[PDB]
Amino acid sequence: TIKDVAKRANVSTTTVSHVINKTRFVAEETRNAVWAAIKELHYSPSAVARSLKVNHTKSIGLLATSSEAAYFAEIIEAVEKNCFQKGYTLILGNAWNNLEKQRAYLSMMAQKRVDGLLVMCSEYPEPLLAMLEEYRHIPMVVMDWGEAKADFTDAVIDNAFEGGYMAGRYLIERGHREIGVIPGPLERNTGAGRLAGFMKAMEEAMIKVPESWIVQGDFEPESGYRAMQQILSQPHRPTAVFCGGDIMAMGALCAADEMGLRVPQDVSLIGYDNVRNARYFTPALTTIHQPKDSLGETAFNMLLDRIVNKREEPQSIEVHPRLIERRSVADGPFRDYR
Amino acid sequence: TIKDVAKRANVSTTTVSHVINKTRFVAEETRNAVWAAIKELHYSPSAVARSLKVNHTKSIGLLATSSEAAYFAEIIEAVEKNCFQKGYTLILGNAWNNLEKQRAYLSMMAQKRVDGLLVMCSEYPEPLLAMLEEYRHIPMVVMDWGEAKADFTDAVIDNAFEGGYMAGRYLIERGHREIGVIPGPLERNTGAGRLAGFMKAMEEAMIKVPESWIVQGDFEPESGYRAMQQILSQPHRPTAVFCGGDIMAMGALCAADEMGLRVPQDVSLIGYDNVRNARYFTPALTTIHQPKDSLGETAFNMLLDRIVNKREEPQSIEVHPRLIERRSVADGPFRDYR
DNA sequence: AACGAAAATATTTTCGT
DNA sequence: AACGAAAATATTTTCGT
Ligand code: HPA
Ligand code: HPA
Repeated sequence: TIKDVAKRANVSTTTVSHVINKTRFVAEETRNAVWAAIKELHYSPSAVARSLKVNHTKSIGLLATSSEAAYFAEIIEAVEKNCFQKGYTLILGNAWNNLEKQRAYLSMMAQKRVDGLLVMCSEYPEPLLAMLEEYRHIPMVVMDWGEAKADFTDAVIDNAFEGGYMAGRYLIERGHREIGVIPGPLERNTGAGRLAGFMKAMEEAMIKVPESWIVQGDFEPESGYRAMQQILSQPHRPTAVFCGGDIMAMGALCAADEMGLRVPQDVSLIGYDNVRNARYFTPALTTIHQPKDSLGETAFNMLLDRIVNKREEPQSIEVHPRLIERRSVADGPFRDYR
Repeated sequence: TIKDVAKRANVSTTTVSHVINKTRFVAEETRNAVWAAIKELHYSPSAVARSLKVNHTKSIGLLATSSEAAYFAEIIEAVEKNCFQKGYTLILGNAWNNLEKQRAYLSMMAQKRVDGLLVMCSEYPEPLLAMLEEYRHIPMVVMDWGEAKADFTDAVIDNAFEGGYMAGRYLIERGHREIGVIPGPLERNTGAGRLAGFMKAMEEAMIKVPESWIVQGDFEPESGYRAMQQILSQPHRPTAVFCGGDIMAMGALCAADEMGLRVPQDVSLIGYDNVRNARYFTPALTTIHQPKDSLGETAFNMLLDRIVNKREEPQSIEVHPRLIERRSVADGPFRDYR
């Protein structure tokens, strides 16, 4: 069809291309004629044909876990922006932590020739780290690891440990000592890593967390609902609680309220993520903020680099969580004593 | 590179293709040899080259508004599923209700030759309905209209009017008569249309809604926060409130609580959407449920049809909202009197 | 019976003059 | 000075025998 435009403008295709891409000088009239034909015929250059020759689709892929979760959704939407303001088109794929699903997507992606790969899989078993190496060619960056798990990728690091620690400290400094904790999957950095940062602070404070007080969650509100229930559904209960993620916390709040508890008069609760609608939780949620836009942009920007400037060496950039004081934490029994 | 595989297997490319696509019979050994070469070379067929010839990218596009909003996020994630379980790859693009942005995406999409187009733009000014016609060729379906706004598309209809009406009725039947309402943008079906369904029920009940009691929102929690504030920040206040969407409602709840109000002992609140985490709102949110998966799948399924079975005529399928009774609405002053 | 030669798909870019 | 001819990119598919 570039033919059809060309013969209607009475010029070569080679010319038609040139005016379209401003790849070289074309006479005014000539350039106008082409436009005219271009308009009449109603022409839309084939991006596929072109990519075939230029060798790049100007389109990147997202091998994600899930897209509904607040945490996720925000990151992605940020990524989309960056892609768009820089020409890239975005292919989104959710693996659901399912190997086959991830193997399939990884393939469709390579075949559809994505220019780069944005990886957010949550849990990375060896089998997965393997598949990834098989694609060490297509440039990529994992955005959800605690450290550099490999050498064939660029990685961005959230410092979820120094966050957990920050969370613990606050509680401590608020006068708390009987603290419980509902963490997210341990096979996750955002789970196991935040937890540990937490426990460190606990140890330096000589605080012990009774195991009847640590309840695993899956980051979904329902899980936090059941964890809170268990923690308070017992003889001795803590005076404060550290929740792995905001959306689980929102589920902790519910149960608390459902059992006549008052947060934070009865129980203080601190979460982690700082989701967009956190402030509108009842009460406004005190939590640890994860820079999600900066995560998105910073990842997209690493990929581009490697992409354009053909970099080959691994790169890892750190990002930092920070505390956000809202209205869900109350002073503790030992506050005055410090 | 299909060449490289072929000459290593000592067979034509034509053969290499055939075994790959099982497009025709190949001898066992021959088929195995090809596989072998295929494996050694580490070959990934070029989906672009192929699409060039077959004329279809086996990939559809989402011209969305935003992707973070709960309402949206859910629909999309549902769409992704359908795409994936049927071979399609998903290109997501958020227009942000920005014409240029929408014009740009619409183009990149046509150029990148999407096989079909899923449209969710929220507000459709004439200028936009126009651009859309310019692409009446590429098969598409709008999923967010109240009726069939045009003839060059398939449409799925939510019946947001019969929902608003349902919402009103409940309140009425609960013993309420002093009701306020924070609706979503009127330029939206989910805004203007739910509102009207509401007001109808109000009229048949001879209830008048004092204008100091109707406050527009933008579907974002913050807006609901300010609307509730205004409604209750006044002399005479209603005994119940109908909120256009759940996430705004969650913002209504906050303010209510912030002003010492008790939902629903003080104010009953009913929303619309039935988002995944609605039940974990404090209190568990009574709302009108919008079948979002069914929306996604049903749209994807219309598109496919038109796609494969080369249909040309418009099609419109209706979907139905339904009431979900939770714990945010209390009996009203006139309950006993009916 | 099982396979190949070559045309085709819609572009870009190299040398031309 | 301003433009074109033709090779190339990585596949599928038509007739062959
Ligand atoms: O895996 C996760 N899911 C949801 N929210 C989260 N916040 C941190 N990690 C996660
Ligand atoms: O446009 C919308 N945005 C967010 N939530 C919604 N629920 C219905 N319509 C909308």
